[PDB]
Amino acid sequence: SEMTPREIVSELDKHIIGQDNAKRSVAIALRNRWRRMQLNEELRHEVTPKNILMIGPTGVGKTEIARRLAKLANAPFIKVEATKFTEKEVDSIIRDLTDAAVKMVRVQAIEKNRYRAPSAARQAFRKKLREIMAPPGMEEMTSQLQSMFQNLLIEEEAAKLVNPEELKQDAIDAVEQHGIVFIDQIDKICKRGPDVSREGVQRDLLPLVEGCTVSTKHGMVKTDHILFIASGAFQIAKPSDLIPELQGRLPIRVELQALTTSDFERILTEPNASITVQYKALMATEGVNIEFTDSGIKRIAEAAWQVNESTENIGARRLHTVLERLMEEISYDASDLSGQNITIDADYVSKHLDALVADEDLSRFIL
Amino acid sequence: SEMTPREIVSELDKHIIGQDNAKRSVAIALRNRWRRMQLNEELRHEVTPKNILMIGPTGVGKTEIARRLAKLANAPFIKVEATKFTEGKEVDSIIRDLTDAAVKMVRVQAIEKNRYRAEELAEERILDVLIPPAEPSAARQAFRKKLREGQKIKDAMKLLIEEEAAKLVNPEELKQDAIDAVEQHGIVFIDQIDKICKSGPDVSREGVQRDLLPLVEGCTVSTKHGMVKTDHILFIASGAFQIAKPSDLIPELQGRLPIRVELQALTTSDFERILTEPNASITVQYKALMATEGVNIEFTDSGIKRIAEAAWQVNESTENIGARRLHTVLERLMEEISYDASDLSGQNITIDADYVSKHLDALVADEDLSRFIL
Amino acid sequence: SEMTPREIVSELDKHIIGQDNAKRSVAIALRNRWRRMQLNEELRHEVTPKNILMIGPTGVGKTEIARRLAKLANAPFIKVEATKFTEKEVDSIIRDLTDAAVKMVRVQAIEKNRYRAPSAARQAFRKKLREIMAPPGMEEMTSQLQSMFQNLLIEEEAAKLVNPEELKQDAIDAVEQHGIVFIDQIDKICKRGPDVSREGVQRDLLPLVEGCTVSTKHGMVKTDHILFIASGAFQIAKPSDLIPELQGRLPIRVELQALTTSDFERILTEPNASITVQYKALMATEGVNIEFTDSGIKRIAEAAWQVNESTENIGARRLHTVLERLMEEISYDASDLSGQNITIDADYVSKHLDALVADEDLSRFIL
Amino acid sequence: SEMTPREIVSELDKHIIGQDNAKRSVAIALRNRWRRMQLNEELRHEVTPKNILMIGPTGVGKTEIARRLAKLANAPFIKVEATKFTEGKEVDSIIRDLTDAAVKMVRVQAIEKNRYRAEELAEERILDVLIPPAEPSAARQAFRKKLREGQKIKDAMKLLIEEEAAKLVNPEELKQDAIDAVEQHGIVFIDQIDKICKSGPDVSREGVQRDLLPLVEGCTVSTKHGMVKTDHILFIASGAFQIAKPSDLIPELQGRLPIRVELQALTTSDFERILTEPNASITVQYKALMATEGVNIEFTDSGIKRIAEAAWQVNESTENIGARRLHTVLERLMEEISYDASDLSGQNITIDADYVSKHLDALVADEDLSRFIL
Amino acid sequence: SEMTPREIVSELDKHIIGQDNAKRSVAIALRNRWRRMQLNEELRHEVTPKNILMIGPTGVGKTEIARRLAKLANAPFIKVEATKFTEKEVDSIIRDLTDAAVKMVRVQAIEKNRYRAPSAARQAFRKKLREIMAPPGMEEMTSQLQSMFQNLLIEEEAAKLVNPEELKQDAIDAVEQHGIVFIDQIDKICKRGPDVSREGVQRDLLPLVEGCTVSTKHGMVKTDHILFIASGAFQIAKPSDLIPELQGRLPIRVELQALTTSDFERILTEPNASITVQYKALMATEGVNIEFTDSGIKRIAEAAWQVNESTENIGARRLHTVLERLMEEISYDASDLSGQNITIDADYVSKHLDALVADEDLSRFIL
Ligand SMILES: Nc1ncnc2c1ncn2[C@@H]1O[C@H](COP(=O)(O)OP(=O)(O)O)[C@@H](O)[C@H]1O
Ligand SMILES: Nc1ncnc2c1ncn2[C@@H]1O[C@H](COP(=O)(O)OP(=O)(O)O)[C@@H](O)[C@H]1O
Ligand SMILES: Nc1ncnc2c1ncn2[C@@H]1O[C@H](COP(=O)(O)OP(=O)(O)O)[C@@H](O)[C@H]1O
Ligand SMILES: Nc1ncnc2c1ncn2[C@@H]1O[C@H](COP(=O)(O)OP(=O)(O)O)[C@@H](O)[C@H]1O
Ligand SMILES: Nc1ncnc2c1ncn2[C@@H]1O[C@H](COP(=O)(O)OP(=O)(O)O)[C@@H](O)[C@H]1O
Repeated sequence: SEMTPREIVSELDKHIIGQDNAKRSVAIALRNRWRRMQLNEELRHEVTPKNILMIGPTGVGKTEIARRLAKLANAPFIKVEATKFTEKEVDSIIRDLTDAAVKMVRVQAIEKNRYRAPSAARQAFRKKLREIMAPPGMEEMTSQLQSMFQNLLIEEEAAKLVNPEELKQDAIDAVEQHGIVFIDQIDKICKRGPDVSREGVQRDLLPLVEGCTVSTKHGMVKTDHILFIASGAFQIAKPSDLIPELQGRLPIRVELQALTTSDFERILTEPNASITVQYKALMATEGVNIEFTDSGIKRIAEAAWQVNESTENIGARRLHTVLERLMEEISYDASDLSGQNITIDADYVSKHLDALVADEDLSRFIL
Repeated sequence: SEMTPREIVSELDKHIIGQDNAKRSVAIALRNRWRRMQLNEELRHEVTPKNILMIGPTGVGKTEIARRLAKLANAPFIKVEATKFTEGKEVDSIIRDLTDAAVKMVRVQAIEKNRYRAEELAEERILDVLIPPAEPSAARQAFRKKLREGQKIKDAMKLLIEEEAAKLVNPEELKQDAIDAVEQHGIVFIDQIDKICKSGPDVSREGVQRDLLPLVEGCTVSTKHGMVKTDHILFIASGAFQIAKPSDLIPELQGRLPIRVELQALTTSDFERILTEPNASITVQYKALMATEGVNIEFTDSGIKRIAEAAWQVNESTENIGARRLHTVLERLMEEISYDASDLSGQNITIDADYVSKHLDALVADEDLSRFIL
Repeated sequence: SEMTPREIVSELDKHIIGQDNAKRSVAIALRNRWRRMQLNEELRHEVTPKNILMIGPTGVGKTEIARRLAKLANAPFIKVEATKFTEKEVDSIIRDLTDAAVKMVRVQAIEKNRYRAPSAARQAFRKKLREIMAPPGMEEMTSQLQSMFQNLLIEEEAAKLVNPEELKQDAIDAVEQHGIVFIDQIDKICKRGPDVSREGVQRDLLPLVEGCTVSTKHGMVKTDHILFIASGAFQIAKPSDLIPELQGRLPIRVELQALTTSDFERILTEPNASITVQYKALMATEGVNIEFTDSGIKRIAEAAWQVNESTENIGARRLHTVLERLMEEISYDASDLSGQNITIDADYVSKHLDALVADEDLSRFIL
Repeated sequence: SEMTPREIVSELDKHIIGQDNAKRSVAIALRNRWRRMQLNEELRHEVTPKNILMIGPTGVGKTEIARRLAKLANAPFIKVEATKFTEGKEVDSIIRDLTDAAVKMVRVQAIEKNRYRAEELAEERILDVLIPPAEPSAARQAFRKKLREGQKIKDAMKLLIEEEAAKLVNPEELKQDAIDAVEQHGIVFIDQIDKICKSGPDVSREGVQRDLLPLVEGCTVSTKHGMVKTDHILFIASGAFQIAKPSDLIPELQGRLPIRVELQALTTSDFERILTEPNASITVQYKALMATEGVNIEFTDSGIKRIAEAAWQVNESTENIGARRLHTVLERLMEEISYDASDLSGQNITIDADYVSKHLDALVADEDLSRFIL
Repeated sequence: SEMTPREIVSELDKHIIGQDNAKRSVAIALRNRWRRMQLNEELRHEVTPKNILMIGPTGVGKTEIARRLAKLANAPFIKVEATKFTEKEVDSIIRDLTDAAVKMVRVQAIEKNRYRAPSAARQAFRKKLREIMAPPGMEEMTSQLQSMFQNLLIEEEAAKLVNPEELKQDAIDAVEQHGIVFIDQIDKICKRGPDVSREGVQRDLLPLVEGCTVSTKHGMVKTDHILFIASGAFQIAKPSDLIPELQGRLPIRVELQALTTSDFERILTEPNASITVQYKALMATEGVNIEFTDSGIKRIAEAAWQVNESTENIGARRLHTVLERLMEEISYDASDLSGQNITIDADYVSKHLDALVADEDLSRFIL
C-alpha cells in the first residue's frame, strides 16, 4: 500500500483511541516498506525494517495497534508470548506466520474464484433456482503423510480455477516482504539482576531479526525484511537490560500512556464496532433496542476506573467485564423483551454496579 | 575467488571502518582456500582451515566482518550463539541450518540464471498457439511485438517460467551444489564463545566445547539435503573474554583456532566515519528513503559530529552497546521528518548541529529516559 | 594387512614423533587381527580385540596414533567425546562409524570405476578433446523418506558400474572385522569420589565392548570384534576408578610421555607433511620460497615450551598457534613477495615472538 | 534342546570354573522349558519361567553363565544394566534390542543353510550361459570343472547367491522365527539389580522396578519386527547385594524370582584353573596367536601359578575386579613376546616362573602404578 | 455373559482362596454390565461402570481376582503401575488394551477358521497322511511404515477366511463394552502431606474414567463404559487423599484381609492348577511321582509365614520362593529318579528349610 504516515494514523484512529505516538511510530515503519521498494538494487538489501518496541501498562492498546496495522496492510500477522520459549523451537514463529499467510492468500484466492462460481426457458428455471499415531511434535508430519496416502461444484470449480503452486509461492513473498510479528511481554525475558534461560531466549530470537533462513513445509522463508513489534510493561526490567545485539535491532522506541477515564468514555463509543455498538446490534437481533445515555457511558467508564484503582489495573480490558456484568439481565431477558426500547441511564448503571464496585472482595471475582 | 589479501581488506573497508587487524586475519583465511586448491592431492587433505578467534567488546564489527566476508565470497554463512546449547538442541543443527541457508542461496541464485533463458523459450511456447508451425515468420514477430508490449492468457506466461526453469535447472546439480558450497566455502560464526569457558556450570559449559570439537577437528553430519563433511569449513569464534580468557578453552579447541585477533573499541571519530564513509551507510539510507517521498536531507559535518557524540554519551552514561547505538539515536532524530516526509515533498531539509541538539540533548541529559528511548 | 608390529611402528614414525610404547601397543592390537583370521572356527569367536587405554597429557599424540593407525589399515574410524553422553544415544557410535565406512568404501568403489570412465579421424578428435519438517532426531529419517519420494556421463556410468547392494554389505564387514573407535577423555566419566551420570555412561558403553548388536539404516552391525581406543589424562581420576566390567575390557594400558623441547624441534620438521613443510608449499603457491634455519626451528620450539610452562600446557598444539603468529606477516604479503626467498632465522623468530611471549597476559589471548 | 540338567552343568564346566550351584540353578530353568512343552494346553499357559537371581561379587562368572547358557541353547540373549533406566530411555527397549539381536541371530544362521544350496543352483544358472539348454551333458561338466577350479563373469557368482538365498529364504518364516526365538527361547540378563533397591532416589530406584514389573509378570511389547509377548521369557538378575538385600526389592518382584543362588568368590586356585582348564582359555588363545607368527609358547605350572598370584595381589592391593584381572596381567606379561613374535618365528618360548617375576613383580610391588597399568 | 453374582464368585473360588468380599464386589460390577444392556436407550448412557478400589497388603490376591475376572468374561485386560507416569502418556493404557483385544479376538478368529483348515484311493492317502531408524516413541510408527512398504496353507486359508476389517472393529466394541483395566499401587500417587507430580498423575487419569476419547492406530476408542480396578496398600496414604474428582469415580470400596497360615495351606492345594499340582505334573514329565503329605503342606505354609513375620511380609508370593527352594534337589535329579515315587513328608520339609528359616540374614537372600 502507498498510504502516507498520516493516512495510516487516520485509519488507526477509527479503531484505537489516542496513543498517537505509537500510531506515528508504526506508520513510519510501514511507510519505509514502500520507500524501500523505490530504491535501487543495492540499498534494498542494506536497509532493514525499523522494528518497534512498545512500552506501557497492560490493556492500553499495544496489540490492537499491531493487529489493525497488519489488517490495514493485509499483511500476515502473528502474536507470540516470549515466555512460551522459557520451557517449542523459536523457528515456529515463521512457520505459523506462513500458515496464516497461506490461509490468508487462499481464502483471498477463493474470493477471485467466487463470482465466477440465453433461452426463454433457460432464464425461467434460472429464476426459479435463485490411523497413524505420533508424538505431538510430528502430528503435523503424519497429517501430511496421511494426506499423501489419501491422494495416492463450488469445490471442484474453485479447485479447477485455483493455482496451488501460486498460492504457496505467493504466501512466502507475502511473508518475506510484508510480514509482521508481535512479541508480547518481551520485558519478562530480561535479566532480573533464570537469567540464563531468559537471556537464552533473547539469543534464540536474535537470528530471526538479524536476518536468517527458516525452513517450512510450505517452503524456505527468509526473515530479513520481516517487521517485528515487541512489547512489555518494563516496570521490573528496562530495555537496557536486553542483550546489546537485540537493542540495536529495535531502532524505534515508544511509550504508550495509561488510559484515563475520558479515554474509557471514548473507547466505549467512538471506535468503529465499539463494544457498546456490538451489544446494540446483539439486542437488535432479539428485537430489543438499547440506548446508552452520555451519563450512563460516563458512569460505566467511572466504574471500570474504580476497579483498576481498587485492586488491579488491567487497562481497557476492565471495560469488557463491567459492561457484560451490567447487561447480563437484559441479555437474558432480551428474548421476552422483543419490540421494547431499553435505555441505559445513569440510574441503571448505578443500580447494577455500585453494589458490586463498593465491595472490593467481590470485585476481584465478579469483575 | 582469487582475490589477494589486500584486495579483501580494501573491499571490507567499503563497509567496516577500522579494525584492520581483524580484516587482515580474515583475509589470510580466505586466501588459504585458493592456495589450497592449487596444491596436490595429498596436501589438500592435510591442510585445514585457519580458524579465527575474534576478541573485543560488543558492537565493534566482529560479526559484520564475518558477514561481509561470506557475502564477499558468496559463501554460505550462519551466526550461532554458543549459549544456545547450554540447555536441549543438538550441536549438529549448526551444519543443518547452514545447509538450509546454502540451499536457499544456491536456489535463488539459480533462479537468476533461469530468469533469462526461461523468458525466451516461454515466448517460443506461447507463439506456438498464436502461430502454430506447420528465420522467424513475420507473423511470429508481429505477435512477439504485441506480447512484449503487454496484454487464461496473461496467467500462462508465469506457468511456463516454472516448467522451463525446472527444465533448465539440474536438481542433482543444485542440491549437490549447496553441499559443495558448504563443504568448500562454508563459514560459521560462533558468537559469545567466551561464555562457555570455565563446578556445576563448568561441566555444562565445557560440555558444549566438546560437542563442538568434532565439527572443527573434522566429522560428517547427516542432513535431509545430503551428507556433509566439516573438514574444510571455516569458523569464526568471538567473545569479549573479560570474564574468561582463550586459555580457559579446552586444549583441543585452542589448537583448532590458529589465528587470534583483538578488535579495538570504536571511538567517537570512528562513529562519524561509520555514519558516512561505508557504502550504503545508514545516513545514505535515510537520504535515499526521504528521497522516495521527494525530500532532500543533508547532514552537516558538525551535525554528523554531534550524532556520534550523542551515541557515545549514552554508551558511557548507561550501557555500552558499540556502534549499534548509532541506529537508535539516528531514527530518534529523524522520526519527525520520517513522519512528515509525505507533506514535505519538494523541500530541501538540512540536518545541522542546532537540529541535532534540539531533538536529542533533552533526551541524552536524562539518563533515566535514555535507557527506555535510546 | 599382513604388516608385522615393527612394520606398523616404522610407518607410524613417519607421522608421530617418539611415544614408541604407544606405537608398540597399537601394533600389537592390529597384528592380533591378522593372527585371529589364521585361527580355527572356534578360537575366532572366543578371542576378542585387545582394547587399549592411552594415558597422558593433552596434545601428546594420543589421537594421531589412532588416526594414522586407522588410515594405515584403511579401516573405518571415528572419534567420540565420552562427555557428549552426559546430557544422544550411545548406539550412534556404531551408526556414524558405518556411515563413514560407507563413504569410505563408496569413494573407493568410484576409484575402481574411474579409469574405465580406431579410425584416423577418431584419434584426431580424441586428441583435440584432451518439504518435510521433523524434530532433529528424525531429520535423517525424513531425508530417506524424501529420497524415497524422489525415487518414486561420469554419474550414469559410475552408477551403472557400481553395485549398491555390495557397497552396503561390504561396509558392515569392514566395520565388524576392521573397525576402530577412539573414545577421547574417558577419564572424565570416572567417579570423582554426577557420579551416577558419569558411571551411567560407562554402563551404556559396556554392551558395545562386551559384544552386542546395534541396528542401523545401512544394516545390522555387531560390535564383537571392533577395536576401541580410550584416552584420558587421568590426572583427577585413575583407571581403577572405572567400573570393573570396563577395566577388564581394556587389557592393554600405556602411558604417553610429555613432549620435550627437542620433540617440538622434531615435530616441526621430521614428520611427513610437517607444519613447516605445509607453509613452505603454501608460500610456494605465491611464488615465495621460505626456509627455516635450525636455530629458527629451535627458538620456535623454545617459544611454544615457554607458553606451556607460563600459563597452560596444551601439548604440541601450541606449535600451531605460535607458527601462525610468526608467519602472519609473510602470509599476508606473500602475494607481493612473489619471486623472493625469505629466510626464517633465529633473529626473525625473536623479532615476532619474544615481545609476545614476555607478556603472559597477552599470551593467554594471542597464543 | 533336550539336555538333562547334569548335561547342562557338564557343558558349563567346559567354560565356567566352579560356581556349580549357579550352574545347577540355571540348568533347572532351561530344563523346565522342555518340561513345559510336554505338558497339555492348559498347564503350558499357567506355568511360567523360574527366573533366577544371581548374587555375589563382580567378575565371578555370573554373566558368563548366562552367556554360555544362551549360547548353549542358541537362544536370544541381551545384558542390560538396570541403572541405565534411572535417568530417559523406556524400559520396553529391552525387548526391542533383544529382538534385534534375535533377528541378526536367525538371519546369519539362515545364511548358513543358504550357503550350501545357493552354490548349487548358482552353478546351474551360470552353466546355462556356457551351455544353453535346447544326465548332465559332458560339456556341462567340462565347464563345471573349470568353474570350481576358479576363473562381468567373476562378479556374477556373488549376485546369484543373493537372489538364490533370497529365493530360498522365507522372510515371513524368518522374521517370525526371531519372534518365536524370543518368546519361546529368549533370555535377558539384568546386571547390578541390587543398585535399584531402596527418599529421593528411592522413588526413582523403585520406579525402575515397577517399570520392569510387566515384563516378568507378562505383557506385550510392540516392535518394528512384530508383536512380542514376554510371558515365557527367562530372566537372570544379578547384584552384589552388599549395600541392599533381595528383600529390599518390591514384593511383586521378589515373587517373580523363585530361584536364588549365591556365587562364591574366586580363589587363587580357581584363577589357575581359569587360565588353562576352560575350552579356549586365554592361555590357549595366546598360544594359538603366537602360533600364527610361528612361535611356540609354553606355560609352566609354576608360571601359571605366579600369574594367578599376581592377579590376586592386585585385587587385594587396590580394587577387586574378579577374574577380569587375569586378562590385564597376562597381556602385560606377553606384550614383549606379542610385539617380537614376527622376528621370533621358528623359536620355542617358555613362560617360566622366572619370566613371570621378571616382567610383573616390579609392577605389582608399586601399588601406585598397578592402578594405571594393571 | 449372563452369569449371576454368585455364579461369578463360585467360579472365582476355583482359583482365589477366601477374600469373598472382593469376589462379591467384582461380581456386582460385572453383573451391572449385563443389567445395563437390558435398559432403554437413555439409561444406558447415564449409567457408568461401578469402579472398584481394592485395599490390602501385597500378595493377597488383588490382581488374581482382576485377572480371573477378565479371563472369566473373556474381556480385554491390562495391568498398569500408576508410578510409571511419575517420570509415557496416560493414553497408552487404552492403546495397549486394544492391542491385547486385537490379539485376543484374532487368535479367537483363527479358532473359528482352524477346524475348516470320497474315492477309495483318496481315503487311503488320507489315512497315510494323518531398515528405518527412529527414536523409541515412533518405533511402532516405522513398523507400520515398513509393513506398508512390504505390502506395496494354514496361513493362506486363515487369511482367506478371516475378515480383517471385522477383527479391528470388533476389538473396539470389545473394549468399549467389556474392557477392564487394573491400576496397581494407586496409593503411591496420593499426597504424602512430589505431591504435584503425584496428584498430577491423578488429573491425567481423570478423563479416562470421566469418559473421554483416545485415538489409536486400530481405531478411535471411547473410555466411557470401561471398568477400572485400582489397588493399593493405603498404609501410608488413605483413599481420602485421592483428588475429589477421582474418589467419586470409585463408588465401590473393599478391603482384602491378610492371608493366614490356614490360607497358605489351602492356596497350595485347593485352587485349580495350584503350584503343588504344577510341580507334580512337572516331575511326572520326568517319570517321577511326587506326593505331599498334609503335614508337609502344613509345615510349608508354616515356613512361609515365618519369613513374612521375620523380615518382610510379601503375602502369598512367599509360597513360591519357599516351594522352589524345597524342591530344588528333586527338580535337578528328576531325570535320574525316573520311575520312582518321592514323598514330601514333614521331615523332608524340615530338612531342607528349617536350617534356612532359622537364619534371618540368609532368608533375606535365599527366600
Ligand atoms: N486506545 C485504544 N482504543 C481503543 N481500544 C482500546 C485502546 N486501548 C485498549 N483498547 C481495548 O483494550 C484491549 C487492549 O488489549 P491489548 O491491546 O491486547 O493489550 P496491550 O495493549 O497491553 O497489548 C483491546 O481489546 C482494545 O479493544
Ligand atoms: N567498524 C565498523 N564499521 C561499520 N559499522 C560498524 C563497525 N563496527 C560496528 N558497526 C555497526 O555496529 C553493529 C555491530 O554489531 P556486530 O558487529 O554484530 O557486533 P560484534 O562486533 O560484537 O559481533 C553493526 O550493526 C554495524 O553496522
Ligand atoms: N609424537 C608426535 N609426533 C608428531 N606430531 C604430534 C605428536 N604429538 C602431538 N603431535 C601434534 O599435536 C597434535 C596432538 O593432538 P591429539 O593427538 O589429538 O591430542 P591427544 O594426544 O591429547 O589426543 C596433533 O595435531 C599432532 O599433529
Ligand atoms: N568361574 C569362572 N570360570 C571362567 N572364567 C571366569 C569365571 N569367573 C569369571 N571369569 C572371567 O572373569 C570375567 C567375569 O566377568 P562377568 O562374569 O561378566 O562378571 P559377573 O560375574 O560379575 O557378572 C569374565 O571375562 C570371565 O572370562
Ligand atoms: N486368595 C488367594 N487364592 C489363591 N491364590 C492367591 C490368593 N492370594 C494370593 N494368591 C497368590 O499370590 C499371588 C498374589 O499376587 P497379586 O494378587 O498380584 O498381589 P496383590 O494381591 O497384592 O495385587 C498370586 O500369584 C496368587 O497365585
